[PDB]
Amino acid sequence: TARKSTGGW
Amino acid sequence: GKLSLQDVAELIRARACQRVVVMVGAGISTPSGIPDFRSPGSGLYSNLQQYDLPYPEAIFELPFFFHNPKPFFTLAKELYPGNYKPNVTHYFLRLLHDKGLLLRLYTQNIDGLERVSGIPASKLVEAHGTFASATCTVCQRPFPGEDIRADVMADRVPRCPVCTGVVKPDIVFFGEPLPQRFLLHVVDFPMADLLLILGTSLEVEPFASLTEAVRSSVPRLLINRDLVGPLAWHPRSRDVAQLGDVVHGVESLVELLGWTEEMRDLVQRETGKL
Ligand SMILES: [Zn+2]
Repeated sequence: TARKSTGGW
Repeated sequence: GKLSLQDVAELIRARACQRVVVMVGAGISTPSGIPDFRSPGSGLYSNLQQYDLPYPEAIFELPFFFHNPKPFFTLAKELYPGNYKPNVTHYFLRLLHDKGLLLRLYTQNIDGLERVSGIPASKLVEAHGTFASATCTVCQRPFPGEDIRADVMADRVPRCPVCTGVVKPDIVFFGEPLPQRFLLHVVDFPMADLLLILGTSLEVEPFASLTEAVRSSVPRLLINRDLVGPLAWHPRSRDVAQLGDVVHGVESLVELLGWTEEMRDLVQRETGKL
């Protein structure tokens, strides 16, 4: 359940 | 060749650009007085670093939220719709809508100022969520966001009337899926004949990669303090950069369009409604 990210995912 | 801001204005008046898609970030809302809590100091930032935060981004991560939701709700109290008015940047986008030029407005913001400015929900994609609805983190029941305002404004963690679990507004946290309405980008960005990007550093994905989804012939106009994202490291021949204060950049384009006094009138009328 992933998708949003910033500066590292 | 190399386009100017004047050239963009000419394409808008000439309705050669009649399907504008817009991407916006935190930079269009600080002029409304929304504190830029991303900025070290000033000041909510420093008051909010007093919690046992591992990193500042954990305020928008579920594992930490389950541990301690108080940091999030402190910040929510202050970003919550009802305390701030839209500024000229928002009303410029409403004016494009009034003129039938706005295909879609893609926003990273959760302050809800796009809707408040008079842009209808059908023309908007709130890609990182909204305070307009909430969800019990335990039983998953949905609620109208109004149901928790009073708790939020009163420094109380809102809890579910069914299971007493913590109710979380429908903000997209890092690691969470974006709403399925985000898939409108598959149709909207190819249909765009002009792309505006306002007030963002393009550091959050997948939102930031939308800058690449317009067709090869389509100008991309950035109004931003800095050159960022694909406009910096993957420039195209019809890219235009109006670097500086976002409000200043917008007002300059409004002037080249010939809309300065229509804007003034629009802003005065709509803010007065409060
Ligand atoms: Zn519940």
